[PDB]
Parts: sequence; C-alpha cells; structure tokens
Amino acid sequence: MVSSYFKGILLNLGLDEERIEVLENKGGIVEDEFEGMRYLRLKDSARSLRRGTVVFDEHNIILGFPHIKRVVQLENGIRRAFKRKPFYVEEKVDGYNVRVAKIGEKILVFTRGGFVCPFTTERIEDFITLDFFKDYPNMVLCGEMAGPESPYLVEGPPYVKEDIQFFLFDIQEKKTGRSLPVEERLKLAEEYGIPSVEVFGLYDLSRIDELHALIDRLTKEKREGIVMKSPDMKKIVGYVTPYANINDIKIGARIFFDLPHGYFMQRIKRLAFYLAERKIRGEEFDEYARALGKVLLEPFVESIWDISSGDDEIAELFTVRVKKLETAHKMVTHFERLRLKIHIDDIEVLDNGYWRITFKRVYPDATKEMRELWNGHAFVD
Amino acid sequence: MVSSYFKGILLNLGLDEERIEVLENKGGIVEDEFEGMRYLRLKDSARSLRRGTVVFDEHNIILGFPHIKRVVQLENGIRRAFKRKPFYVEEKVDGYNVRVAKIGEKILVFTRGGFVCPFTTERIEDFITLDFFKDYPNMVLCGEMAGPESPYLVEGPPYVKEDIQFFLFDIQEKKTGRSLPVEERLKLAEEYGIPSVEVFGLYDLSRIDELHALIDRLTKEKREGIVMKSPDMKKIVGYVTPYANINDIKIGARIFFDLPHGYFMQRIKRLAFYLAERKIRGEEFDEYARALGKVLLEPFVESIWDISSGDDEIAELFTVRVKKLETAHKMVTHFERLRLKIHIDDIEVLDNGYWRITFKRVYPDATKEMRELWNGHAFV
Ligand SMILES: [Mg+2]
Ligand SMILES: [Mg+2]
Ligand SMILES: [Mg+2]
Ligand SMILES: [Mg+2]
Repeated sequence: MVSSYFKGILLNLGLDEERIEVLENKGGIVEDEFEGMRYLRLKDSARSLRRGTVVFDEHNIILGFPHIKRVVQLENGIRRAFKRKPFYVEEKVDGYNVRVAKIGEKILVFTRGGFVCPFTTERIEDFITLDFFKDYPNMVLCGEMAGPESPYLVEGPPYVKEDIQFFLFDIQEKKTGRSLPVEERLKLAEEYGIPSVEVFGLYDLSRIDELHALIDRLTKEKREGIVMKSPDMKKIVGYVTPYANINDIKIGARIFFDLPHGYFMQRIKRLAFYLAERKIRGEEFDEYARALGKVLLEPFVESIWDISSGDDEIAELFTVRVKKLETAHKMVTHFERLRLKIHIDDIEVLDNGYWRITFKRVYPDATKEMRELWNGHAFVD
Repeated sequence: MVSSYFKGILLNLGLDEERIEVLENKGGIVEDEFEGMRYLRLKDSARSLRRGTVVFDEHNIILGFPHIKRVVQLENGIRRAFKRKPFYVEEKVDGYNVRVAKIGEKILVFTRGGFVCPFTTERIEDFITLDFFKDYPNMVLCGEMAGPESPYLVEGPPYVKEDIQFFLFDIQEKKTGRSLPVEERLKLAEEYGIPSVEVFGLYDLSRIDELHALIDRLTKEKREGIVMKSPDMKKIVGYVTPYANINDIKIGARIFFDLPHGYFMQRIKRLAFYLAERKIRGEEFDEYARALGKVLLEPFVESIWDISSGDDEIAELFTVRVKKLETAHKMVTHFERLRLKIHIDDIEVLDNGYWRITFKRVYPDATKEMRELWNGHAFV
C-alpha cells in the first residue's frame, strides 16, 4: 500500500516496523501526489508524527500542526498555564490553517489534514514573497488564510474587505516541528514582509482587566478572540469571544444535523462560563440569552421552511478568486476527495483579470434527516 | 452466573444456546432477587425479549416495554402513522414507567430496567386496588407514576398537588406482552377503579386543528403532551409540548455534563420543528427564543457560581412519602444499585403517619468537569 521508500523514512523517524504495518493496514498512512510529486500523508497520529504530517523525503518532513488547547475561564486559565509570567497575546483569526514550505523547486501549501491545497498553492505568491525560502529553505511558514472569499469558511475577520489574506502565526522547522521564539518569528516576518496576525502585546495575569477589555473590544468588532503564547512558544492557549461562539452556532444551525459531535454544546458551554466569569446579569444577560436562542432556532427554522417548500438541498454559497479558470476545476476535484459535495454555481471575470468562482456546497444527509422529520417520520430519539 | 433453570426458560422462549452464552458473558442477562424471589432480568434486549423483561418462571414472564416512537411534526406524523383512520389521544404524563403484576402471592412493581422498585411496591395499594389481579392474574398493569414527590423525577403533572399517583396507559398479557385494545382497557380501568391517563377522545387527521388547540392548551397548563394509539394498540406515536422540551432543558442545564447523548439537541430540534409547523413568528417566536436561551444558560451559570464559591457538589433534592422508615433505607440501597449517588438528607413524620423522606442526589462527575473548567483547565 505504501512503498518501502517511505517505510524506510518512517523507521528512521523512530517508528517501529510493527506500528508501520498497523498504520498501513488501518490506512493511518497513505500515499498521495501533487503535480507528480509523491508524498506520504499521516491521516492518523503516530509517535512524534502528528496527524497532518507529510513526508516527501528524508529531509522534506512537514510536521502536522498541534491541536491548540482552549480555556473557557480566562483569568484562571491564565494562572494555570502561565502563573504570573509574561506571555504574548495574538489575535485568533477565524480562517483555515496552512503550512507553507519549499519542496524541491516548488512552494507547496498544506491544509490541516496534510493535503496540498490547489487554491492556496496557486495563489500563495499573492500573499507572501518567496525570499524567505531562499534564505530559510528548511523552515515552514504557519498561518491562517482568512477573508470573505474563502474556499473553506463562510465567515472571516471584518477588516478583510475582499478576497483572502494570509496571517502568519508560527514558523516551524522541518522534521522537528520546532517553533521559533515569538520575537525571532516577528523579526523574520518584518524582515521579509510576511503578513502577521496582530500581536496586541506582552501581558501577564496582573493585567487580567486589560485582557477582559480586549476581549470586549474584539467581541464588538466581531473578531474570534486571542491566542496566548509564552515567549519560547512552549505553552500556548486560546480563548474565543462570545461573538465567535454565537456566530459559530448561527452558521451551523442552518444545517444542524450531521455536524461534529458536541459542536453546539461546546459553544453553549463557552458562553455560560464567560457569563459566569464576568458576572453578567440582568438586561445584559437577557440579551445573551435571547441571542443564543435566536441563532439556535432562526437559521434552523428557516432551513425547515426551505426543505418543506421544495426538493432543494440545504446549501452554502461561497466565492473565491483564482488566477486561471482551470484552478476552479482542480478545486472541485479536491473538494470531492475531501468528501464535500461542491460544484461551480457561478463564474465572473473581475476587472483585474481574476476569476471570481462561486461554489455551492450541498448537505444531502442533513437535508434527508430534516425532510424526513418534517414529513412525519417517527423515531425513538 | 445464571442457572440452567433460567437458561432452559430462555431456550424455550426461542433463544439459542450461543446467544444465551454471549448474553451471560456480556451481562445482558443477570439474576436478581426480591424478598426471596429469584428472577432473570434482561439488561439488554434479545430477539422477542426486550430490555426490562423479567423471568421468574415459565409462566411469570413480564415483557419489557417497547420504546415509544415520537413525531416532531404533528400533522405529517399523524398522516404517516394513521393516514385518515381514527386514533385515541391520551395525555402523555411526565413520570416514570412501571409494570404491576401478581407473581405468586405477591404484587411486584417493576421499573423500565426490570428492577423491582422497593418504593412503588411498598405503596402500590395506595394507588390501586388488587381486585383486578384476583380476576386477571395473567395480566400486567402498565402505567406512569407521576407527582411532585417522586423518587426518580424532579418534575411532574401540575394537577397532582402532593405525593405521587399511578396513571394506567396499557394492560399487557404475560409472556406475549400483547396489549389489550383501548376500549377494553378503559372498560377494565373503570370496572376496577384503576386510575387512568386522561383520554381526550377519538381524533383523526381531519381534526388536526383541534389537536393543535389541544397542544396549545396542554403547553399553557405545563403538561407534557399526547400519545396517539390506534384502537387495536398496534400503532402508537407520541408528541411532546414545547413546554416539556423547554422544562426538560431547564432541569438538565443545572448538570449539563455527563447527560445522555443529544439530550439538549433533541429538545432544541423538537422546538424548531414546532415553530416551523405552526408558522410562529414575530413576538411569539421571540418569546420562545428567549425562553430557550434562558433555560440553557441560567441554570448552567448558577451551578458554575455554586461550584466556584464552595467545595459542594451539584445536587438535586427530592422528597417521597413512605409508610415505614426501613423503606427509605431500602431505597438508598436500590439507588446505589442504579449507580445513583443518593443519601437521606432530611426526614419528617407527617400528620397522617407517613414519613416524608428528603433524598439528595449528587453528581460528582459533572461537578468535577464543571469545576475543572472554572479553574482554568485547558482542553482541545
Ligand atoms: Mg479556527
Ligand atoms: Mg467562528
Ligand atoms: Mg417520560
Ligand atoms: Mg419532562
């Protein structure tokens, strides 16, 4: 299933032949290819190789990105993670994760799962310069692709008025995955003009009230929240605004069914702990309770009306800008590999020569469950 | 270990020796005993033997109750289930399920899981007369125990002002589990004075607007909803009020963690389909949106404040009335068998000689998760 060439590299990475066989049989490791370049993708985690790790050769190993842990109680979350020591506070940008690296003569962009994204790879030079990889060919640029025209999200930061942007939040070494310290990363980002997430500054537990005021500002500005990082990047914790949790529910409630397990429950929990920590009461509490009920029910009810009055499926419409028409068809093929039911709904050439592609994603399973329930199907749950 | 005696009975009931072996090893069948009477309880379902079935001998087989299917869209649910044929509409009473049968010379009361309830068995003669079992010893009375003083619930019907009551909703035959037709069941209930669920009457799809008006009344009266049954009892479907769905969320939100999967999503789903079917909009919709947000967050936030300001566990307090003090201690032992962390919090003798027992149930797992999150524990 996977070649002895790749298996040899895994053994060098300290992975035992027995586990290598188990991963091969279970499909935890799979061979893939982009523009003729063969690589191994880790669908599942294995020892020092996190999920999303990709292996092109002995040197070109791009470690998967670590899962960032979140706190729901900010003050006590800071104390447990950092005590009273300083930490950097960066904006948590609502987009999708990418790792950018130079493999051979090519600049490849990998999504969380380890797939080469045809959209972001085609357009990476619109967001960053390749000078960095001339001097640091063994380093991986880690950032968030976010904007109103995204292939993977229907929301984004408010200050991005069109298209999509790259926001660097880490620089990691190949093979080791070692993250550069924050100061060194920011120095490199400035030196090479790599766009960065906003760094609000250096904080500590003693400034918790300023951090609460920051969260309140970000909430009013419709931004997702913050990621707190020790200067050596060894301790990282995220915290999301009530807006992020509420808007997340609103977007998901249009589909409701067949979403990741606990999707809505997790956001309700984060709202409750925010209301408790900040001791929100009275009318301000009622606004949050009304807002929560609205985003849970209104999009859900509207979709029920949609599936009741016609045979159309629940859908999301989103647009991206590509340089070449052929890239849009590459994206459709890629969406299918990701098991996403997406087709091209509309096309228009922009005044700058770019193609604005409007994709339509449908949700047949959620549509089927919703329509069955509307038509009186009886269930024990 | 289950005896060859019970294995033999299961064998005649059509279970293969292999399946019996898997059930014994996995624990799907387990031996139990009440006041010296040994029986087999089906912790898991097996072919024609549903979960909660109990087997005392070849004849005294009390079949587990079928899971009742619900509809979330009333009009289309009726059409799919009954088309335009008539069906009885009974009140769905919010309590706990019991099966009452005569085994030997004893009247035993079994809960859904197949346990003999020491509480309900002690007081069964307070709720029903035993004349029925003199004439129909092979029949099983199926009903709901509901009231403000319940061992298993903290909510109940509004018209029960104290203690607890039995509400008959089925009469089933031993071994076969066959349900008597609705008319025959109601005739027996009147004949023997067995208290019954309220039967609102015979309806059909053409009277959907009257049924909607019924739901609106039941909701305003804080009642759970309806169960629709074909006259031959072969087709049964339940439909729950928006009040019941909202109040269920309110009760669960105090604990939030470690509850049955989808508990809150199912109730939100039922609310949304009610708002869609009834075309509710404007202020009426906003009232429901506000109520949903309130019952999700207010009890949750209040419990967070509880676990933040002290080392106490999330708890529920509930009361029952028993005849003898020893029954309260039997209930504690039974509660532990059910893996429920309950102890006696308060006792008081009532003017009628009954003991009012106040039980306290704590939720250590939910308390630990809630407090950890409050104290800044970080998770993916
Ligand atoms: Mg994100
Ligand atoms: Mg979001
Ligand atoms: Mg019930
Ligand atoms: Mg209830």
